[PDB]
Amino acid sequence: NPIAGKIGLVNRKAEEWGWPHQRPPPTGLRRSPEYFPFFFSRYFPDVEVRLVLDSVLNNETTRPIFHIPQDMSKQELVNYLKNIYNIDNVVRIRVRNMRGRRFKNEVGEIKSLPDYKVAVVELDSPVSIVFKQ
Amino acid sequence: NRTHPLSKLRGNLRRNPSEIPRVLNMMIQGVWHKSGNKLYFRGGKPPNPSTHPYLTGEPCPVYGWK
Amino acid sequence: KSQHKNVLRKGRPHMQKYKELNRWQREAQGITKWEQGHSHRPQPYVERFNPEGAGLTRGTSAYAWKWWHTQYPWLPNVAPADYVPPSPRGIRPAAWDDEFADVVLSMSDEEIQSYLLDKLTEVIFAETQRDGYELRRLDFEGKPLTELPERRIIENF
Amino acid sequence: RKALQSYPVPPRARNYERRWSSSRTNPYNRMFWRTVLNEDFARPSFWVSDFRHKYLAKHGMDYQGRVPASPAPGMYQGFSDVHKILANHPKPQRESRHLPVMPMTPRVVFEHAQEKRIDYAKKMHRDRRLVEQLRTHEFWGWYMKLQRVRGRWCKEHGVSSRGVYGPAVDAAELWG
Amino acid sequence: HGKPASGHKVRTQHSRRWWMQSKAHHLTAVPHEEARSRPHFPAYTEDVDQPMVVPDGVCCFNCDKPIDGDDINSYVWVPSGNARVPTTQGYFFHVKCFKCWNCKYRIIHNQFYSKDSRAWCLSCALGRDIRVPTRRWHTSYVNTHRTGSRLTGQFFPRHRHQMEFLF
Amino acid sequence: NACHVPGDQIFLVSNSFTRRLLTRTDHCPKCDRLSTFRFMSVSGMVGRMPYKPVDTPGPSYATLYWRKQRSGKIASQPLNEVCNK
Amino acid sequence: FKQGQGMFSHQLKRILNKKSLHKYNWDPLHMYDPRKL
Amino acid sequence: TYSMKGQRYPAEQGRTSRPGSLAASRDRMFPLYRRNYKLNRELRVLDHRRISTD
Amino acid sequence: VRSPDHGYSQHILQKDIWSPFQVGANMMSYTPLYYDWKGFSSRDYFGHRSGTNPGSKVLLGHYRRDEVRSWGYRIMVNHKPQKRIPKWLACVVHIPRKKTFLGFFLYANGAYVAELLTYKQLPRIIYNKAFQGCLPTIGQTVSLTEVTYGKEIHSVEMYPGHGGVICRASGTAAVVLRGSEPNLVPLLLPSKEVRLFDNMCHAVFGRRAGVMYNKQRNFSKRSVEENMPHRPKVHSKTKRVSSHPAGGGNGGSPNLLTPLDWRIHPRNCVKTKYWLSGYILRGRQYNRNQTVADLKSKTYSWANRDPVY
Amino acid sequence: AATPGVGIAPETTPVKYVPEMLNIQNAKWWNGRGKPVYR
RNA sequence: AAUUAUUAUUAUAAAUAUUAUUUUAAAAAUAUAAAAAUAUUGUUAAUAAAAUUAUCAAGUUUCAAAAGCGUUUAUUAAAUGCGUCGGUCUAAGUAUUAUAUUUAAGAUUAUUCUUGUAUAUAGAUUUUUAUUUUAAUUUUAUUAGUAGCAUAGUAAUUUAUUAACUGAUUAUUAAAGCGUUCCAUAGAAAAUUUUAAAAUUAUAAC
Ligand SMILES: [Zn+2]
Ligand SMILES: [Zn+2]
Ligand SMILES: [Zn+2]
Repeated sequence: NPIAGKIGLVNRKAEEWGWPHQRPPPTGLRRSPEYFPFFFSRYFPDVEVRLVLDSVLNNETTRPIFHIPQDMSKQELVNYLKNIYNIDNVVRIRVRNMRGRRFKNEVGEIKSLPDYKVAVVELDSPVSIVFKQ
Repeated sequence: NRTHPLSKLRGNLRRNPSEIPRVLNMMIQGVWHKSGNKLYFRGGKPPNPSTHPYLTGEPCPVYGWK
Repeated sequence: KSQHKNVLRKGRPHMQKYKELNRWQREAQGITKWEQGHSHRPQPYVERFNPEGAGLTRGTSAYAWKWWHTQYPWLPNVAPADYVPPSPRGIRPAAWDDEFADVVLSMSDEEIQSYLLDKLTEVIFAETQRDGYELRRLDFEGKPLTELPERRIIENF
Repeated sequence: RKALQSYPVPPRARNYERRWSSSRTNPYNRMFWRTVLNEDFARPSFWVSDFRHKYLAKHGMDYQGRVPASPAPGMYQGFSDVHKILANHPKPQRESRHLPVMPMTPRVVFEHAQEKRIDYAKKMHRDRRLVEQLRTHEFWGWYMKLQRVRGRWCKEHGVSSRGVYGPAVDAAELWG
Repeated sequence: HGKPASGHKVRTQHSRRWWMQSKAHHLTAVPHEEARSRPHFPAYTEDVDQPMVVPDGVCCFNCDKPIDGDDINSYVWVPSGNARVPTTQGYFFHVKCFKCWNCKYRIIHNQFYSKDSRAWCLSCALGRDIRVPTRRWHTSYVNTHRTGSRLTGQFFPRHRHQMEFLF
Repeated sequence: NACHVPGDQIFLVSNSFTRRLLTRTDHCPKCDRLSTFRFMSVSGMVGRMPYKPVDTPGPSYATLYWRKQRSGKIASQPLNEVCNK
Repeated sequence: FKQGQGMFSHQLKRILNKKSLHKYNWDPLHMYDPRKL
Repeated sequence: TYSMKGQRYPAEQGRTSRPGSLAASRDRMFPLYRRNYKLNRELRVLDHRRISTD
Repeated sequence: VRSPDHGYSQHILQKDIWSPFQVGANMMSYTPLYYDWKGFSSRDYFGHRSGTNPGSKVLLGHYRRDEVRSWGYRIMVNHKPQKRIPKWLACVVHIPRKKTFLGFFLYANGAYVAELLTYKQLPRIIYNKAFQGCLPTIGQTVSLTEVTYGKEIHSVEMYPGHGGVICRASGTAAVVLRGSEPNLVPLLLPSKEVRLFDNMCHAVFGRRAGVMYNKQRNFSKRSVEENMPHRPKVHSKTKRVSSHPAGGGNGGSPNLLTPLDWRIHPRNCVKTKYWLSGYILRGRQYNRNQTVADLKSKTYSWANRDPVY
Repeated sequence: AATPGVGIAPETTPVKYVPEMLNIQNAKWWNGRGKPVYR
């Protein structure tokens, strides 16, 4: 829904700064990378790059598949694996966008999970996982 | 092209009441370019302009993006 | 006609047009349907224009594909919108020099426009006209009644 | 009904009207004879038919020669959708001397998208018969193995394959 | 005075003045009034008199590169009735060499003008100058391997051919 | 009633092989290989039409002139036989 | 033969009831700029 | 195979994870019907490369 | 050349005016002279195809359509020739829809732009130069002072220096009338109404052009009537009596007494002169019945203008 | 396409026919969109 | 299009895939017709523009009435359309022009006379007819006339048919056609003559 709702702004303030009680931070600070949600981001990112194992299991793969939040572009997924998981060999990333899984819970409401973003990275030297039974 | 607050770059994801009539016609209609290929929306799952990664830069002819 | 085959429809279907969106923009704004306050007229298109049309007043060739077919001839000349007024600054041409500047600057900008018109009527009807054509009406015998051309012939020259 | 200005190229078949006229196909071969036969029919396409009015003025003559096609670089620079104030030619160029390049209008790119999907179609057909001329080509080559192995077997087992009778009904070369 | 004197043009394809204006004047003998009428041409021109095969010394008129013998429909074989001069049979063109040589676009409505052994577009070859079409520029709409040219030319009785009823 | 890359043949087609009618695959004897044939013209029917004589459709004025060349003027060779054995 | 009975015509009749943001943008004093006084 | 408008049967589409059967995707039951979008693009679509002019 | 204008007559009725000398279409569309613009059809403010409100002179004739074709030949016209700089008629172009002839003049200081082409003009000749006389040469653009009584002039300008407005149509001519006024010259406009033109006004000497338009131009072909495309002009007496008072009647009703388009156009009633200029001397009504010649006899002064209208 | 229903008055007298001229009832609770402006 | 329905959604391109949804032992009607001697309109309001065909799917002719070829919700002397003509317009468009109409092109001609609207008008009404509008009741001259012509009628004569409520011809006072009349007239709707496959009567004939 593109249409902006009134409440959604108000609910944004009350957590950004205690809205009815604490006066706002001056508009200069809000336009700055030192504003807390821009500071809680530049230093404490919040991302869920979950790895699918069904493609990286006992079968060797050069193309392990991930899921990354819808708003992680390609060159960020590089930066991510590079600086957080030491992965240094990514020549091409291949990115879809998938409607989050949907289903009917036993009650009956259609409980649709959040949506994600398949990003089939392509490492140089293939990777694998062992599973001893 | 959604854009980051700090980024001086300007994107056309407006939500003013005067601009949502065209921002839906991008998400549900999509664009049929006069070259024959359907643009931004061509298939089933309509994009979510507000969950796009931010506009990083204008395109160039020689490379892709400055 | 008793047979409506109704197969001549169905070909090249129209766009969906989602008229709920304009129905919404009305309410998501103070205005009603734009009651005949405008009601409309067909706006022009960029194709039917002809830039470089030797009309257009030469300032507007993109502002003027709109505005009508019956108005853009009159669209006034204004400025490049960056041209600043003629400014009485002190930059004199590189080699015009003083003596000439001291004399010319004495003449004001009606004392110089007047001199220029006389000289130009003198430059035309001079080497330019006496060289081939004639620019002053002649009498019974064919003698040039007036000395120099009449002020209109010069204007449109 | 899907205004023609939307189609990349205006549509090939153009349906009209005429309650009392029922035929899908536009009558070409009549729109062709006029136009080829009559020079005037199609607007001069300014440039190739300008360049007079600019030779006559500067040379005092009729040009009296074939006018160059491909409008000179620098002509029709303010125009945007020329396509009529020209033939369907491209907007000529800048006023430069760089090698001619098609200004990739949305139209030119579409034509590229045809001459690749023409080569695509003629290629999916060209090699159906190339494999069809293996299947049937090799089915026959194999079928003759069958009539050979049947040919060999039908001699030792003596099944003449010519009825209940002996060859003495054949040798007459009657029906019997 | 039957009244509705303005009418529908109800006859017309039910006349004998029509039956003579519907015929085709093709390259056959078929004296007249015996050629086909509605489609204007008979299907399956039988040509047992002369086999009508593609030759071996065959080459593109416009391009001159040798043409695949017969295994393909990449060539537009225009047998202009009995031609002989362009080749043993009629002009030959690969589908992509079928453009106007002088203006280099397609041959609109496929009527070309053989200018000194290089097919020229009729309009350019005629002196006219409108030099770009709308639909497809550098490739004609033509059919391949005579399949578009078999609407005309040399139906079965191409001559007297009275060997039939004579003894 | 069927030709070739360069030659001809003749055959009456049934209902069962109506698919292979337009263009066949066959051993072209003016060659030694199977080569695709075409359908230069009709030469009759494979059976009777109801209430009609033996030659209901009739071969053609055309396929007859093909026959009158094959059998036709054999006067080059009534020698070596005429119809006998 | 209408068109578009599908879901996009089933949302665009339900999500557009969402009341857009309102801000009383009061009239701009163009000709009488107040801060240049 | 190619990115063409087409009509699929619904069982062919494969069902959600049912109580009786796992999620049977349209691929793992019909492998040779997975579209090959390399083979599409290589053949059917116009590459930026072929018209890059500047 | 025989008769620089011909009634070419392709079909025995279809008579279009070909002129030998007419430039071929190729040498017609000139770039910086070609204007294009949708013409509004008859739609005026709020679409609403409609004429003009009774009192106004801005025409949106109800029955108008396809005024600017879009790939029809449309070059703009000068209407302001310059006084005595020689011309040079380069070609003579003939546009059917704007029935006017118009030929391209070089005008001797490079200006390949001038159009209105006076009758008996030949191409590739110099025109604006005077002979021994004052300026009595066909094509010479003459101030109204330089003309004498009784000789035709065309493209007369109504207000001096404001471009030629009167007598632009083919074969037309404003005849001088030898008035008595101090600094004004009365011209017998073709509408048989005389007008005190300022003598300093500029007119082009001669007839106008393309004689044999007055008649002898008759299309009578469905394709060829696209020189003048206009909307259908329905009967006013088959118009759904709810709509138009003349209507119905079970047969051919002749029509109502007082004819009316939608408001009124009774046959000679609606005369719609509302403002007469200070120059006007006798409107077309004051002369409609006399003759062409008797109006050429008198001398015209301010006392001839009738104090009441 | 639209209609004011009032009919454009002369450019000099911009308002003829207020809806009150007809004894109209336009309570906000009666027909909804009612309440006039000249008020 | 209420559907997994009549249903190639024709923007394109291409041309040999052994691509793959249709119950079943009967005669009535009926949808329907392969086949087949005579007869050729006697059927009927009226035969003839009436599916496909390898037996290759086409009636010819005369007369009378009838314009343009476009265009229409009960589909045409409907309404368009060119020309001529009437009126209007020289401070928004070129008075051999564009508005606003009436007609209809082509070819002959376009008659007699005015009580009202309009114009002009003079404080207004009331008065008032250069042109225009509408009118002519004995306008009725030209012209065609039993005609889409208020009844009278199947008009009276002539043909034509074995039989002429047909149709055409002559003239001719037509209940009150009439100069925008009349002629000329092509595919239409009639009337003949004539030929002819639809299973037209006879006639029933899977
Ligand atoms: Zn070739
Ligand atoms: Zn060419
Ligand atoms: Zn062979």
